Amino acid sequence: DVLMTQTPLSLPVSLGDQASISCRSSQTIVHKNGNTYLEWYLQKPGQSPKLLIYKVSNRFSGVPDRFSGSGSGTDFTLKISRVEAADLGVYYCFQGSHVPYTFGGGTKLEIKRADAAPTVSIFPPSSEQLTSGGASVVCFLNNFYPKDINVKWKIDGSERQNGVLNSWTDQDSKDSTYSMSSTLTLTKDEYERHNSYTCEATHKTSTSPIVKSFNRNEC
Amino acid sequence: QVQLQESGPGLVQPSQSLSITCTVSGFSLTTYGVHWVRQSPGKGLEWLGVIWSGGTTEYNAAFISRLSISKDNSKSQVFFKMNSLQTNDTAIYFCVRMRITTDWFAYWGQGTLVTVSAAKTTPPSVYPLAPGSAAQTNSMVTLGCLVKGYFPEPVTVTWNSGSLSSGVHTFPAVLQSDLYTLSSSVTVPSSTWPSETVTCNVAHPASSTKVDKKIVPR
Ligand SMILES: N[C@H]1[C@@H](OP(=O)(O)O)O[C@H](CO[C@@H]2O[C@H](CO[C@]3(C(=O)O)C[C@@H](O[C@]4(C(=O)O)C[C@@H](O)[C@@H](O)[C@@H]([C@H](O)CO[C@]5(C(=O)O)C[C@@H](O)[C@@H](O)[C@@H]([C@H](O)CO)O5)O4)[C@@H](O)[C@@H]([C@H](O)CO)O3)[C@@H](OP(=O)(O)O)[C@H](O)[C@H]2N)[C@@H](O)[C@@H]1O
Ligand SMILES: *[C@@H]1O[C@H](CO[C@@H]2O[C@@H](C)[C@@H](O)[C@@H](O)[C@@H]2O)[C@@H](O[C@@H]2O[C@H](CO)[C@@H](O)[C@H](O)[C@H]2NC(C)=O)[C@H](O)[C@H]1NC(C)=O
Repeated sequence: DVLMTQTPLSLPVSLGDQASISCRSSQTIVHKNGNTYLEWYLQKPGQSPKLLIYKVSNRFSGVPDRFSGSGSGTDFTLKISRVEAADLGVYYCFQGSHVPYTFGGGTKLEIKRADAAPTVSIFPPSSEQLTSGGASVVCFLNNFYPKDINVKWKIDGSERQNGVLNSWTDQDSKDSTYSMSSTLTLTKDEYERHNSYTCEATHKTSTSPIVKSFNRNEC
Repeated sequence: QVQLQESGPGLVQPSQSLSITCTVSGFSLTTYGVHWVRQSPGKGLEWLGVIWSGGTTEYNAAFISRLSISKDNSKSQVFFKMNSLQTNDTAIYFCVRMRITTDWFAYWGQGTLVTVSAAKTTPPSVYPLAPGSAAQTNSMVTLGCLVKGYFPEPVTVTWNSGSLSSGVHTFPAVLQSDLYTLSSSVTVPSSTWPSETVTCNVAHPASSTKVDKKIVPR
C-alpha cells in the first residue's frame, strides 16, 4: 500500500500569515491513465471533509484563491495564504492513483490569537434530576485562549477528583477560542451531605484561579 | 448541487452486518463512480472501496473478505454492506464522490455513525441548567442543558428550535457506566432571558425521542 505521511501534525498560524503543509508518498502515484490523483481535503469542526485541491495543483470549483497545491514524484505541498479563522480544522492529503487508495494522517491548523480568560459558570443539580435520585454539578469554562487549562472541584473546601467528567470543544471558527465542560456527578445522598460546591479554573490569563461556587443550603 | 443521503442503522451487534444505502442526487450513477470511506479516532480515514460507473468494484484488500458494494442506477442508489463487524469497526461511514479528473460532482455525505455494541438503546434524560437561585447576574447569562444516560450516539441539540445558534457550545459526549452524557451551554443577553423563552431541544434518533426543556429561573 502507498503510505501517505503528513507533516507537521499540528500547525499554529496567525491570521493573515501563510501555512504550509507537507505530504510525502512512500512510492510514486501516477495512475495508469497519466493523472496524479493527489487530493487535499479540509475537515472543519463538526463537518465532513471537503475537497480543496485535486490532481495535485488544481483548485476545486469554488475554493478560494488562497489555497494552492504543488509537488511531484513523492513530495507534495498545500499552501494556505492569508489564513482566516474559518480555515481551521484538519487538512488531509489523499492518493487515488494506486489501489488501495490512502489518506495522510492529518494536519490540524490552529489559529493564534490574543489570550482570553475563561467565562466560568456553575450550575447546581436541577430539581428534576434531584427528583430522579441523581445530582450532577456542572461547570462551563467558555471562550478561552490558549487551550491549556486546569479545573479543580472543592466540596466543603476539600479537593474532589473522583466522579469528575471533562469534555473539550474544538477551536471555535468565529473567535478562535476553546471551551470546556466539567461535571461532578454524585448521588443525591452524597450531594445532600455537603454544603459548599466550588469549580476552580487555572489559566495563564490570571494569577489566581477563577472561582465559581454555591452553597446548597442557600438554594 | 450534489447530495449523497445515507440511511442505515447506527447500532450493530458484534459479529453482525452493517448495511447503508446512499441515495445520490445531482449526477448519474451511469457516468460517475462512488467511493466508501470510514473515519475513526484510532485509525483516521480509511478508503474501503469504489463502484465504478459500469459496475466494476474495487475493494481495500484489508476488507475484501467481508465487504460488498452494489448499486441501482435507475433508483440512484448505492448499497454498502460489511459483514462480521467487531468493536474496531466502530466509525463514521461515508458515501463519497472523490478522486476527480474533470467533473464538478465531488461531495462527501454527512455519514452514518456506526457503533458496534451489544449494549441496549436507551433514551436520554434531559435536565435544564438555570443559574443558582442566589447566583449573581451578569450582562450575559449562560444557560445549559444536561443530556444524560443515552445510548448509542448521536444526539442533536438545538436551542429555540435551531433559531438560537450563535453563542452555543455543545460538548463532546463522554461514555460512563456504559451510557453517554453531554452538556450544551448557550450564552444570551441578561436583558433577553428570562423575559424571552430559552428552550433546549434534544433529539435521539435511535430511540425516536424528541424532548424540549424550557430553562426556567430557579
Ligand atoms: N483508452 C481507454 C479506453 O479504451 P477502450 O475504449 O478501447 O476500452 O477506455 C478504457 C475503459 O473502457 C471502458 O470501460 C468502461 C467500464 O469501465 C469500468 C467501469 O466503469 O465499470 C471502470 C474501469 O476502470 C478504469 C479503467 O480501467 O479505465 C480505471 C479506474 O481507476 C477508473 O479511472 C475508471 C474510470 O475512468 C473512472 O471514471 C470516472 C470516475 O468515476 O471518476 C468517471 C468518468 O466519467 C470520467 O470522469 C473518468 C475520468 O476520465 C478518469 O478516467 O473518471 O476506469 C475498469 O474497471 C472497467 C473494467 O475493466 C471492466 O470493463 O470497468 C466501459 O463502460 P460500460 O459500457 O458501461 O461497460 C466502456 O464500454 C469501455 N469502453 C480505458 O481503460 C482505456 O485506458
Ligand atoms: C480488528 O479486530 C478483529 C477482531 O479481533 C478479535 O475480536 C476483537 C473484538 C477483540 O476481542 C480481539 O481481542 C480479537 O482478536 C481482528 O481480527 C483478529 O485478529 C487476530 C490476529 O491478530 C486473530 O487471531 C483473530 O482470529 C482475528 N479475528 C477475526 C474475526 O478476524 C483484526 O485483526 C482487527 N483489525 C486490525 C486492523 O487491527
